[PDB]
Amino acid sequence: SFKSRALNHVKK
Amino acid sequence: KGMRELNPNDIDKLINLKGLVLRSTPVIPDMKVAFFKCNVCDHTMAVEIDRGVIQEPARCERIDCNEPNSMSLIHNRCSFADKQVIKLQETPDFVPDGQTPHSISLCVYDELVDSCRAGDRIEVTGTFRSIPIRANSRQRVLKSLYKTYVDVVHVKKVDLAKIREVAAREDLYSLLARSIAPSIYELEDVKKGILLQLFGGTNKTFRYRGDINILLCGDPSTSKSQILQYVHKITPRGVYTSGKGSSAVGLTAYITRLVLESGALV
Ligand SMILES: [Zn+2]
Repeated sequence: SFKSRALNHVKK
Repeated sequence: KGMRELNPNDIDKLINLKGLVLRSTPVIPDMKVAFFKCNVCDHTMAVEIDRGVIQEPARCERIDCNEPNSMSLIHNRCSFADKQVIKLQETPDFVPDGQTPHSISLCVYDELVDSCRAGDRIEVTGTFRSIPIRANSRQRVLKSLYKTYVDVVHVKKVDLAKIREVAAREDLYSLLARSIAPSIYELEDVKKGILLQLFGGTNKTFRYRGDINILLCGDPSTSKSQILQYVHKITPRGVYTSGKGSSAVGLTAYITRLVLESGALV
């Protein structure tokens, strides 16, 4: 697995 | 005080200048409040411009987002003041006889934009200012002597009862005709004709127009030149010229550098 982060639009 | 007399003690004082406007820029938008938007969360914040510097937020304001480097500038949602630069030439009244006139660039803002136009002789009251200028745009490095300009805060250039009473007179035609040039000995039908030319006819929509046109001939060494000068002084927006050549003013419209110039007739 690759070190990564989920960036989310619903908190706009 | 003279434009030629300014010196570095003035560099923050409120001064007064007189001179001639050569030209002005179009209005230059000057940013007063930057408008930033977050790329991730679309939150927006306004930042006042301080001393000409954008105080960019390094991280998004919202603590529930707080992403770094994610704010971006939305140029056409910023708030802009109006700036204009005007070039003011030293008036020939003040110059020493053996050298060129100086000039000073002046910055003028908001509703003081377009207070004057090319050819206007004016006064200005303004703070004398100076700022450094760069050696090259890709570097911070500044030249060791500053541009000077004046940052202006004020600018200035350089009835019916009697009308109806006089309009009742019977001798009015002769009275007004003699009054156009009473220094000139009697040529009274010429004076009457030129008065009627000053009044003029009427226009109509459909072209037929209100212009009246007059010519004086006969011997050269006589009052006709003075007569032209007097009507020129009387008329609100007329001109004086002669039939050929151009001492930087000529009769016909003319294409030159590319620009169209309007002649004395126009
Ligand atoms: Zn954000």
